[PDB]
Amino acid sequence: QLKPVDALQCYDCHTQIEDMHVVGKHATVNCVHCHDATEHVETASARRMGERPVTHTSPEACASCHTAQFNSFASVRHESHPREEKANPRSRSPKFDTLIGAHGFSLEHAEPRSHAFMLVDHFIVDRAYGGRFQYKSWQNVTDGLGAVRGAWTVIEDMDPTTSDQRRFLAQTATAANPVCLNCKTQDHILDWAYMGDEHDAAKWARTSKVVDFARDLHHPVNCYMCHDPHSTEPRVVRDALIHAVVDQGLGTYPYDEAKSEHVTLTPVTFQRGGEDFRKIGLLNVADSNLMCGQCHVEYNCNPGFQQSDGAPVGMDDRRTNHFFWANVFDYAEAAKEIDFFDFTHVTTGAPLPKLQHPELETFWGSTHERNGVTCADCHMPRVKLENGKEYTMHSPRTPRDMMNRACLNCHDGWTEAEAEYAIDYIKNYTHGKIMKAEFWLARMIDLFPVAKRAGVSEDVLNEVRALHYDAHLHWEWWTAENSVGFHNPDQARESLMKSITKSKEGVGKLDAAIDAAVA
Amino acid sequence: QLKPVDALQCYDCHTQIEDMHVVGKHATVNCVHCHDATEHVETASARRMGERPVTHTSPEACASCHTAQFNSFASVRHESHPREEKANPRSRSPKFDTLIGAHGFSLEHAEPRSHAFMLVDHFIVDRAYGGRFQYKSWQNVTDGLGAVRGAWTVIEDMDPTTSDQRRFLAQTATAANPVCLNCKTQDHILDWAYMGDEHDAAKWARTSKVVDFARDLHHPVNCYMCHDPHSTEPRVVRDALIHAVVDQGLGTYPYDEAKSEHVTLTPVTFQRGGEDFRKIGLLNVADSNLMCGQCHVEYNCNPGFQQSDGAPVGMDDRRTNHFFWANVFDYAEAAKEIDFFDFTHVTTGAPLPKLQHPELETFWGSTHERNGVTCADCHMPRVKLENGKEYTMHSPRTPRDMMNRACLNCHDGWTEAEAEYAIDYIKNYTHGKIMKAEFWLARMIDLFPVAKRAGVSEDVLNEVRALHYDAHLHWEWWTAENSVGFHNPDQARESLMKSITKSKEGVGKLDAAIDAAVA
Amino acid sequence: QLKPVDALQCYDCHTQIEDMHVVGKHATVNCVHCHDATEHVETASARRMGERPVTHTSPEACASCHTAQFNSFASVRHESHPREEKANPRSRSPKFDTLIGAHGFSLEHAEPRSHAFMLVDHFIVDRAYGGRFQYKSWQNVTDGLGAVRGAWTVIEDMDPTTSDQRRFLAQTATAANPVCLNCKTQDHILDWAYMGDEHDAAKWARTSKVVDFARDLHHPVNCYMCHDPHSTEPRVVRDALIHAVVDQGLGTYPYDEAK
Ligand code: HEC
Ligand code: HEC
Ligand code: HEC
Ligand code: HEC
Ligand code: HEC
Ligand code: HEC
Ligand code: HEC
Ligand code: HEC
Ligand code: HEC
Ligand code: HEC
Ligand code: HEC
Ligand code: HEC
Ligand code: HEC
Ligand code: HEC
Ligand SMILES: O=S([O-])[O-]
Ligand SMILES: O=S([O-])[O-]
Ligand SMILES: [Ca+2]
Ligand SMILES: [Ca+2]
Ligand SMILES: [Co+2]
Ligand SMILES: [Co+2]
Ligand SMILES: [Co+2]
Ligand SMILES: [Co+2]
Ligand SMILES: [Co+2]
Repeated sequence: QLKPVDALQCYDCHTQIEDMHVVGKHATVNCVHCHDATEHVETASARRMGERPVTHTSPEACASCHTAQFNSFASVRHESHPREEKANPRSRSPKFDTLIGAHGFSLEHAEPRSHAFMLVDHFIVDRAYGGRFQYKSWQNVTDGLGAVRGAWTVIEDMDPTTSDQRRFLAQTATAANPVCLNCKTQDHILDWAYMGDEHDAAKWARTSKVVDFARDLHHPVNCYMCHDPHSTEPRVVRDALIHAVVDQGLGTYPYDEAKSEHVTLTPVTFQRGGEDFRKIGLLNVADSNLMCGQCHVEYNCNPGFQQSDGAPVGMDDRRTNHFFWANVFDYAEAAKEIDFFDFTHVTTGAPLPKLQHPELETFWGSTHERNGVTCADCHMPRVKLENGKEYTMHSPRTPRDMMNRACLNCHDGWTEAEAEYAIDYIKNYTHGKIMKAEFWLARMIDLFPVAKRAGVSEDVLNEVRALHYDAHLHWEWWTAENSVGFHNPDQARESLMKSITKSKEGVGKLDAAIDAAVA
Repeated sequence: QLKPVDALQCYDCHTQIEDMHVVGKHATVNCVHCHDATEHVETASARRMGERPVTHTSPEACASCHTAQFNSFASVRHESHPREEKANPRSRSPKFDTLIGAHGFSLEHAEPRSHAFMLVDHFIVDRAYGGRFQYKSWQNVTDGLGAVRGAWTVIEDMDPTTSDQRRFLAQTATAANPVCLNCKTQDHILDWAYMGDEHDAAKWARTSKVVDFARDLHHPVNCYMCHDPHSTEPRVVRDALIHAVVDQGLGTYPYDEAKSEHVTLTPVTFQRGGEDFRKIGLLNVADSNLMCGQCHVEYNCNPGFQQSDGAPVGMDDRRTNHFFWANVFDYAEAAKEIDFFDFTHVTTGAPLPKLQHPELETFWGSTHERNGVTCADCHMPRVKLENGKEYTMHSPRTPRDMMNRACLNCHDGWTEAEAEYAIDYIKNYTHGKIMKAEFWLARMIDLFPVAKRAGVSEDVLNEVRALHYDAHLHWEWWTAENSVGFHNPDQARESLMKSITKSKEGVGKLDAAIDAAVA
Repeated sequence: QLKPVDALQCYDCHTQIEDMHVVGKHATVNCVHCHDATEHVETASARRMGERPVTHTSPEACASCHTAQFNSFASVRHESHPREEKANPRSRSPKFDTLIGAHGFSLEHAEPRSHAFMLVDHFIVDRAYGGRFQYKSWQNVTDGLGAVRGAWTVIEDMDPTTSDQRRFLAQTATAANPVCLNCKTQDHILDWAYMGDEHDAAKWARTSKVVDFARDLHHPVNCYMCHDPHSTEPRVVRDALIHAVVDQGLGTYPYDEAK
């Protein structure tokens, strides 16, 4: 078993760690729990690392003293439908194949499931690695603890001998790139420079061969993503978040300057060979909006194209690791500020944004957010125990499972059935609007080939392409966002109605132009 | 009540029956349980039947001594959604109406329900008899025991005075023909020659007036379909199965020669007037894959057309009673070996196969099949009794109802929730691919009229018709097959990805040709 | 918070502990979790204790690293009928009043309930302290966690000004004595010589005024009754059990020599 190391001896070189360690709730916790540094200590200097110490990045490294949190972390909600495709009449976006066209998400876009699986599902989804990585067995799909212990215990590589991205199954894509992994794992936290910049000290960067990167990575949503392992203090580690909030001065709540004062990120930079290498953002309070917003946001983590000139924007460019940090109504402008779009629709020829789970930016300005509610209040409350220390659950999930804690504690005039009914009322209403936005956008899209083939002018096409951008944005936001309007029902409603209005305008212009063209 | 007959007196003429009867577990069971042969005995010769003895073909004939099995046989799973149409966003094939076009299945293709109803549902489905046969009352839909006792106790004929197939309701078809009945009933087992050939001794054949045939038939999935009534030994009786396995030497497991040695059918032929009339296939072991594969397979039981010359293939031809006996990847070649296709798609003009429930041929080569699992292991296990003789259940149904017996006995590291989750993971994943295969195939189909009307060449159309055959096959297999991928998830995945690839190729060729044509 | 102490400094005078500590699964666990020894360290020599260091005996001292086991330890089984008298047709011994006569158990012998309550129940049962100690409230009967955290947070002394064993209610007995406590708590583990012999180093002994001893005791069935806190290894601490196994020569399984 473990033998404690002489922390003082570490502290002589590791002065920032000493400052954080000696003062927090891990003061008595020895380095050997998370680091094997014997050869390091024998070989390091004040400036050279010497032999690289091992850092244990498994969530299980925390389990020896925080079993309750680890067990909850690893737990699996079976009722979260697994590997359920959204392009599906039983799911979020029945017309998705028309709307997203040749985009990578057309190869597969499943609904989310439990956190334990995030890195595995990233590796094995059909859009990510050409089908290179597969569960070793269909039995393994249930194994949340296994996944937490390491992806490669439950999945395997169809060709360990090659590192190129290619299709191993016909209907897959190779959309993954190294930026993705930042929202699946932070095993690479010491191997990745801030933003994924190429860096002397970084094994991995935005431009790495993702298949090689993938093989170096094991655990989902590491515990230290939200808790500093040295001081225990709440933090974020996600580079693009710290970039938005601190570097670009946008604030933790970019729409609330007073709240951004009350909730803060304090950057801490770590160097390698005396140059800035990595950063964390220490939270002044444990605001889970920011912890969860490391991932549950709209982002670029993919190549794209410039709005100005159509030029590709490849992984070398920092824009491929970017948090827009903007609500649905400000998003188009935020994408313009970085001169960026994701894809050209294969049918309409319209430059389009690709929207991914903007839960936090939807949550901003909602009644609940305005009243200081955070994600964890509804998705990751404390357990309730008649006779025990009530720790925080650590696998976030629908409040439906825990309504007394999630809703009924603040809404005590309501029964569980009532609080669910209120949920369903909003989701149903919103879902309805998403289906209509789909109907109209699909109708618009489907009219494009008719227009083109009828000889409708580029001028008209171009005007409908401009409409498509907003029609798309104000639709996809909502199939991307996983609350089906619950997080911000009035915003979902305005925005989806805007999508519809844009689409109907687009359809009207195409219909008129086709009509004139044919006559 | 019954008076036993002198079996010895029967045995003098019935030497094959004697051999089977005296040696098995029915040695003490008198003929009068299943036959009323008094006038027969008085009138028969060594060669002429004389007066025809009555054979009791009701499953209830077995109930006097096998109540437990009969009751289970007659039971109704209420949770199997009844008369649920597959061409339906809530079911298997939302785009089915586009994909199947004018095919008979477009009038109705409901999901399966409990075995007790199979003959009734065959009679009354909208595609079968033009709506001629109807439940006497909508109350009767629940009556599984009634159906087992005789179809005509719960259903009725809208016009007993005529025997022609015609529509009694506007949106029905008259797809039924006599071959169908072989997978619904074997009441006609002594009235139908092997293969349904016209025969002096057969009242009924492939070419009979199906409405007259229908009225002669009463009970579903007769007990003796899987058990020889004389010896009790496991068997099959379905002619096209015995044809594939024995006559054509394909083996019980055509993809496993060693397994086909270990599991065997021994033909037994019965003559009439000294010529071969009917056959059964005695199983050496009670392998329910073969018992269930009498019906849960892909087959021809319908007229079609020749691939070579488009000529009709009518009921007179043996190909209209055929088991393809091939997996999805070998099916196209197997249909070519018999120079056959089912229908021309009304929109595309493509010759197409029509696929029906290929559960067994999907099951072949699956992990479970490879490990010697059989259908009944998951769908028809033994009951579990703390204090009773544990007989086999006899109404097959989803293992979800009986997970401890179906899954958890072999998978003891799993909870019920886990084993269901693994099921759902595969069905969800597969369903997703079926929806995309539908999207693409429908898009291909819908483009055909645009191509044709734009003046695209027959050469291009013909090339997309060739793609349609495979696009169709690798789609319909999976909406036809009722496990939604569970029976062979890797095969479903490869095949559905092939369907998609073919469709996308088809769409690409039509788009290019239309574009060139218009310019 | 806690600031670790230099354990190597401790080892300089605590070889017996070092030998247990450095070898086991608590090698990395600092003494400060369970001891306050700052003044001890300032004043001690190898031959002189100096200031007595504090030893934290709360099961909650272990909950910062073993919350799951602690929470389970504190849990209450509501189905275990509480305060159910055995001399009772609904219980174990309907004729117990005749059978036991004037024995102290005649004043109350309830069925056992959850471990969390064992010290509390010992203090408040009618046969033990003459009704001296009582739940502060009948509401307190549910509070397993409060009981684990300290008996005196949920129960109270009817007369803190006197130490004598006497009846406070007419049908009570004063059967409690210091030996009882050994099966309720080991808070007194450093204050009680083996067997409860009078001893210069022992505050408490078999012959102590049980009411004063009661007041010094807080936690039920301490985590360290079964687990050595320094090595983590399984152990027993109960003197009479060691005495039976070792001193009486009976072995761990007196009816099975091989075992
Ligand atoms: C024992 C050797 C531990 C290891 C391994 C880990 N933690 Fe820990 N942690 C430990 C103690 C004794 C405490 C203090 C308990 C107390 O409340 O006094 C903690 C505290 C934390 C906290 C909470 C801080 C708070 O504000 O309440 C967190 C968030 C925490 N520890 C996180 C954590 C992580 C992520 C770990 C793996 C990297 C981890 N701990 C390991 C003891 C030990
Ligand atoms: C943080 C800003 C993320 C980045 C970078 C990537 N993903 Fe992601 N992903 C994120 C969240 C919050 C969720 C749950 C919400 C949702 O839309 O499902 C996901 C989900 C996935 C999943 C599972 C569901 C699915 O789409 O099938 C997969 C397979 C996945 N993400 C893959 C993936 C890829 C390939 C990425 C780089 C191109 C990528 N993710 C980046 C958060 C973030
Ligand atoms: C961000 C998505 C987190 C992940 C990753 C981990 N934890 Fe966490 N933890 C998180 C929150 C929002 C809270 C509540 C904070 C508050 O003040 O309300 C916690 C709390 C803890 C604690 C403190 C005791 C408790 O409330 O349970 C500990 C010891 C802790 N977390 C440990 C821990 C472990 C071991 C993790 C990996 C298994 C882990 N956390 C990840 C948010 C997040
Ligand atoms: C990046 C490391 C993330 C952090 C931080 C948070 N979430 Fe997450 N979440 C993430 C992904 C990639 C997924 C998809 C996982 C998959 O394999 O499909 C999810 C999923 C969820 C869900 C759905 C859970 C379910 O049962 O379906 C919820 C409700 C959720 N996430 C909420 C959530 C909360 C509240 C967070 C802060 C406490 C949080 N997540 C952080 C990625 C990441
Ligand atoms: C309470 C007012 C909530 C707040 C705070 C957050 N979410 Fe939420 N979320 C809530 C509901 C009622 C639902 C619908 C769930 C249902 O069972 O119908 C959701 C949904 C999600 C999901 C998808 C979960 C699922 O359907 O299984 C995710 C991934 C999610 N929410 C994330 C999330 C984030 C990241 C939050 C902070 C930005 C957040 N939620 C807050 C209710 C509430
Ligand atoms: C009583 C007069 C019976 C009639 C009518 C039927 N069966 Fe029978 N069966 C009967 C007996 C006494 C036995 C032997 C019981 C034993 O285990 O010794 C059987 C056996 C069977 C078997 C099982 C053979 C085996 O391998 O275990 C089967 C499959 C069977 N019987 C089928 C069956 C059918 C389909 C019937 C209606 C046609 C039928 N039995 C009627 C007694 C009687
Ligand atoms: C054995 C090779 C069969 C032949 C010949 C016929 N059917 Fe069938 N049928 C078979 C199975 C294994 C099933 C269940 C699987 C499924 O696809 O549902 C069925 C089902 C039916 C049903 C009920 C569901 C429905 O389609 O509405 C009907 C009404 C039905 N079959 C009718 C039918 C007709 C009209 C046939 C001759 C054209 C026919 N069946 C033949 C197995 C077999
Ligand atoms: C094929 C689809 C079958 C139908 C039709 C009938 N039975 Fe069956 N039966 C079948 C199997 C797969 C088994 C188990 C065989 C094995 O060795 O595991 C059975 C078993 C019986 C038995 C034996 C006792 C038992 O296991 O229950 C009997 C007596 C029996 N079956 C009778 C029976 C009756 C009365 C039927 C019509 C109501 C009937 N079987 C139909 C498969 C099939
Ligand atoms: C021809 C006589 C069949 C035999 C032999 C087997 N099956 Fe069957 N099955 C058949 C039909 C025509 C149907 C459709 C019935 C209807 O009226 O819709 C079915 C249905 C099933 C089902 C679905 C049951 C439900 O609850 O929905 C299952 C699971 C099934 N069949 C399995 C099965 C098994 C395991 C068999 C061998 C033991 C078997 N069937 C034989 C036709 C016939
Ligand atoms: C265990 C490994 C199975 C084997 C062996 C067989 N089937 Fe199956 N089947 C299985 C599952 C998990 C499902 C999905 C059912 C669910 O509830 O999700 C099915 C489905 C069917 C069905 C449709 C039943 C329904 O959804 O109600 C049929 C008609 C069917 N399976 C037939 C069947 C045949 C004929 C088998 C031998 C060739 C066979 N199954 C084996 C699991 C298993
Ligand atoms: C809680 C997990 C502990 C830690 C860490 C340390 N000690 Fe301990 N110690 C603990 C208890 C509960 C007791 C009471 C006796 C028992 O066996 O349970 C003790 C006792 C001591 C003693 C007295 C031993 C004796 O002579 O009777 C000493 C000298 C002692 N402990 C020293 C000590 C040192 C130096 C530690 C850091 C290495 C240390 N303890 C850690 C509980 C716990
Ligand atoms: C963190 C600062 C701890 C304190 C306070 C306590 N324990 Fe502990 N314990 C801790 C660790 C890091 C470990 C090793 C876990 C591992 O994965 O190896 C342990 C282990 C135990 C064990 C079991 C050892 C085994 O055989 O597996 C026991 C029985 C144990 N700890 C008991 C215990 C007690 C009774 C405590 C209060 C006096 C206590 N621990 C405090 C971390 C910490
Ligand atoms: C002395 C410190 C004890 C140790 C060591 C163990 N037990 Fe115990 N147990 C003890 C008491 C004084 C009581 C009565 C508590 C009360 O307040 O009434 C108990 C009770 C039990 C029970 C009953 C719990 C219930 O739900 O009623 C059981 C089942 C029990 N004890 C079992 C048990 C086991 C298995 C032990 C070793 C792990 C154990 N006890 C140790 C005193 C003490
Ligand atoms: C260990 C050898 C013990 C001695 C010394 C004492 N008690 Fe005890 N007690 C012990 C156990 C294992 C149990 C549970 C089994 C049972 O008979 O209940 C108990 C229980 C109690 C209780 C609760 C039930 C009851 O009698 O009301 C009380 C109130 C109690 N014990 C008091 C008590 C007294 C007064 C003691 C000294 C005279 C005493 N206990 C010693 C284990 C042991
Ligand atoms: O692709 S991820 O952002 O769901
Ligand atoms: O039509 S039958 O084969 O379902
Ligand atoms: Ca995006
Ligand atoms: Ca067919
Ligand atoms: Co779902
Ligand atoms: Co998504
Ligand atoms: Co249904
Ligand atoms: Co069907
Ligand atoms: Co009781």
